[PDB]
Amino acid sequence: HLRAEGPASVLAIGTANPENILLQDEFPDYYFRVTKSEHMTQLKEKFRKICDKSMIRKRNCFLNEEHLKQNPRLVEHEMQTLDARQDMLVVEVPKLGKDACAKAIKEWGQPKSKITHLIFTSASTTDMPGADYHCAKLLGLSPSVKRVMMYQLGCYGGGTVLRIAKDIAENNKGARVLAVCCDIMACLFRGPSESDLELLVGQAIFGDGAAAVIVGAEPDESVGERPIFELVSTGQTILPNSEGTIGGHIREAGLIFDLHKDVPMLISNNIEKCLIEAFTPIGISDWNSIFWITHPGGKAILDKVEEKLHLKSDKFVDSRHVLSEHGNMSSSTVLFVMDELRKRSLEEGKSTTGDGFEWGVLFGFGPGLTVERVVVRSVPIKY
Amino acid sequence: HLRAEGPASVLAIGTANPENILLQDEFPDYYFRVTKSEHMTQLKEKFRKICDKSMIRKRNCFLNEEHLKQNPRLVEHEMQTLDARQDMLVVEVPKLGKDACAKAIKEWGQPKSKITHLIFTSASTTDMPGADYHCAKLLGLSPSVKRVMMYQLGCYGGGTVLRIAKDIAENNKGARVLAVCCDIMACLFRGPSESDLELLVGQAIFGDGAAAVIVGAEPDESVGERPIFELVSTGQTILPNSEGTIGGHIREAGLIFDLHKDVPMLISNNIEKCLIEAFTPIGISDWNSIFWITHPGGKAILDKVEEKLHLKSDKFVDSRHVLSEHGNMSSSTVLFVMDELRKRSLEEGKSTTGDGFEWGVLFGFGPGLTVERVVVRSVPIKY
Ligand SMILES: CC(C)(COP(=O)(O)OP(=O)(O)OC[C@H]1O[C@@H](n2cnc3c(N)ncnc32)[C@H](O)[C@@H]1OP(=O)(O)O)[C@@H](O)C(=O)NCCC(=O)NCCS
Ligand SMILES: CC(C)(COP(=O)(O)OP(=O)(O)OC[C@H]1O[C@@H](n2cnc3c(N)ncnc32)[C@H](O)[C@@H]1OP(=O)(O)O)[C@@H](O)C(=O)NCCC(=O)NCCS
Repeated sequence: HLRAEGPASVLAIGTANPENILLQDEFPDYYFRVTKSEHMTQLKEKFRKICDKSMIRKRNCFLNEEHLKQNPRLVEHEMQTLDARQDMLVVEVPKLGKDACAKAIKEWGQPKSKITHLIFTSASTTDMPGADYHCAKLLGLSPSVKRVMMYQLGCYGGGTVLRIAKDIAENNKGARVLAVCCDIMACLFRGPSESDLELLVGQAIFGDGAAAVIVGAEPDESVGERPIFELVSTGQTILPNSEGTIGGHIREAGLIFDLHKDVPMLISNNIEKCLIEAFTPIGISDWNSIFWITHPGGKAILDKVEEKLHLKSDKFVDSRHVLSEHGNMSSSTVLFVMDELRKRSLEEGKSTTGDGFEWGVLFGFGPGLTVERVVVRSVPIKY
Repeated sequence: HLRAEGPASVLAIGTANPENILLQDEFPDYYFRVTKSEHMTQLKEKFRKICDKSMIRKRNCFLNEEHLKQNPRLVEHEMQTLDARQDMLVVEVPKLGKDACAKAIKEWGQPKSKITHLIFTSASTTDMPGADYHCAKLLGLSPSVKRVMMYQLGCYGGGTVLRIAKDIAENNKGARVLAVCCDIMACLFRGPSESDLELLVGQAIFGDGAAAVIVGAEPDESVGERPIFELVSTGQTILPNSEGTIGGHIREAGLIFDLHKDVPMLISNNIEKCLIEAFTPIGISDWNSIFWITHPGGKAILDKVEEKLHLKSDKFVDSRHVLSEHGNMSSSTVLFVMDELRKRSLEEGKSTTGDGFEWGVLFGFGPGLTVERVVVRSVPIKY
């Protein structure tokens, strides 16, 4: 049985979003108008302060006002609407995922018949056959591509798809793994109630997007393959004292979510143990001596991690950039951060794809409370 | 990192079912009585013929008549009932899965802290955090167990979990993978309509169960590990001219399924291609010279494959026995077949765990139409 030699690497990254944009300056007034909730004057001003403090300036969003006029049940606080949401999302999720995959394939530059495996994750929908089947068909992949469908992971799933891809690519000589994440927030959009600030936090922060990577071991430079990041080691853990703090449920009313106020403190108070476990085998203890690829679940998670570890403000630039332009897109977000990091490193004349550092860490955070961790190495930029 | 040498093997198998039983000879009268549909006299007689031809003698079934009396919306033909089904199934799916896992761990005989990974599949429910999280908590696994949650695969998923486990176990020295499938048909139970035989076929065939395996490379005989089957090679394919023939959708009314009359012919007309691809590299062309571990999706699938390939009656003994005593339990069913094969081989004095044969094939069939294939080797039974 022929296995590969040496580590799996990310060979290409592609991203996509719906064309329609929500400008955050306009969002409190838009949301309270389309939901027929203008009478809630005090709640609207509380919501404006949440949106202003979020550090999100714009979001892409497939759902538009004409969808809401065609089905006004979607603007109610709680109404049976899953079937309408699914009718949209079982089509749009694989379509936007295929758009990200086509951009990754173009960068990679190899024939699409060389793709041996396809991993697909989304928390926005579920169906049989799944988004993996439709994405493969829209791309014209081999019917014998080996698929890994992972519905309903949530915000840690960008780390999960890299962890799954690493073992496949290393155990199978010649394997080339296409891994894609895609979410569309029409699954969870609904109108306000007078007391429910938890619902409003989600309505302010979640946005739409897809991101795809090609992963393989033994890159062949002679045909034009080029590694961007090496995948070194992985971990997945459940934080102590964290039950129920991040949740998401598929219900008759749509996707219903739970977000506890303690989430930023729980991440920040546990993240040093994750780093010690990952980096002691490599001989590293200085968290300012590595690059970071961090899921921006909210501005408070980034601010509290930076403060707890005394990180320099260089580490989170790409996480803050993606947050500002796209909001929280669930699993795909950390892959947008990876793309921005390597692109900015080249634009700024840095020595490696990881802002001039050799070693780095990737983190995703989501339901459990689960932390996905990947130790990564950059590649030199040769000029 | 340190990778393992040699092939991954199944080291232990455990199974579980709800205690409540449906006798098939009584099911036409039970179903039409509890769904308040006795006025459909001609439909009930057609259903009696379907149940008599199904070659299912009994099924285990968590849903009972007292559940139906407490919530009569569950016996309507089509009614908004997903929330009530999920409220039951988010609890009962990880519970029944844990029961199968505990039996596999007892056979294996090693500390549960040696489990490094947990794979979970179910088509009956979906939630965040998932059934994998709850099953790991109920078992008391390490919080750092690496989880692989796969919701909504369907009837091919017993093959899928083996395919995922193989690459994890081979690429990581010391890895021990717990892989579990679990389905509970309360997700799809509903009352009849005057015309709809497709719905009734599913009401006659689907039953409840869970099955778990432990998979690892480099078994250690000195501490009591013993391989049962070696996992040699894997494939996943989509059959030509099969779009739409097997489907399942999560809707306000529950799990809604599609089953086309052409399914048995499509499988039988394509299965030889699958065998030639799997076995030509090994030098094998005689399909009666290997053992078979086949998902019994319905009696007609088995009948048409046997006829097409001129298989001897020995090949489908265990598939037919599991169908008789349990019905179609979705992804877990093929792992019940694997357990029965190795237990019967010991009881009947055969020389290997695969009915005296060296080489074998495992098949799962489900939405796509997708076929999962695994080439396996038996191990000797020696004294
Ligand atoms: C939402 C956020 C951007 C607001 O920033 P901020 O205004 O500087 O922070 P504050 O803590 O002052 O929150 C503003 C208001 O929102 C409320 N709020 C914030 N998070 C909340 C939650 N999870 N549930 C309920 N209310 C919440 C606060 O109680 C406060 O209201 P009050 O002043 O009436 O008490 C910030 O709290 C954040 O980034 N949170 C993390 C979001 C998260 O968990 N993301 C993961 C998604 S899976
Ligand atoms: C259901 C089954 C056990 C019935 O066996 P049988 O009675 O010997 O087979 P028949 O083909 O004569 O079918 C009996 C009746 O069921 C009907 N029927 C069978 N499969 C059907 C389907 N998929 N949709 C609608 N009606 C169906 C037949 O049309 C026939 O009714 P009719 O005489 O009024 O036309 C058999 O057809 C079977 O095993 N089918 C495969 C099930 C399957 O696809 N499983 C995969 C699950 S994902």
